[PDB]
Amino acid sequence: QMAFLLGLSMLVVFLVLAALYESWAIPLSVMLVVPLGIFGAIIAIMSR
Amino acid sequence: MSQFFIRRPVFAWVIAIFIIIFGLLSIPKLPIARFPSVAPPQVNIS
Repeated sequence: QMAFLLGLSMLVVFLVLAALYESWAIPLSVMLVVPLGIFGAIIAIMSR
Repeated sequence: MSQFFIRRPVFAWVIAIFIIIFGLLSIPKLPIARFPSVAPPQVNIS
């Protein structure tokens, strides 16, 4: 259930974003930053 | 209220999709039956 928690959480953030900035491109640009945070997280975990 | 959404359609569609996705997630875990707990519950002492 780690996929649905990331699938649902990401979607909730996207929808809230679209509501907040009345657009479909701005929330995409905000969502496009999530893989970078996960990237570092995975990097740190693998290194440690 | 309505005049607020006439100029912000994305917010309207977002609330619509919120309701739509919550209902679609909710339907499966909803029990089904022919009737609800309508008849009074009985405790039988044999």
